[PDB]
Amino acid sequence: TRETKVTVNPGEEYEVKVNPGTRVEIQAKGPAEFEGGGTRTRLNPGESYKFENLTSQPLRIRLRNLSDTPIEFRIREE
Repeated sequence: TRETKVTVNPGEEYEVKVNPGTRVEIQAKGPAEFEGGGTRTRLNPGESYKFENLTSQPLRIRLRNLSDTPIEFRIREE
């Protein structure tokens, strides 16, 4: 288990990698949009998005900054 932190500029995107059998969680410091697993989710400030890789293949979760200012994402990997 580990954590890191990334910053995304308005309009820009960032991918979060998850390994098979593992899961991740992203907490958004502001409005954000997520894509993965064929689904989409948007967060309010303070909220977090969870994803679990139930496949045999590596997956990636899309981050998008919906705000007018740079957004911080707290990235947790389990």
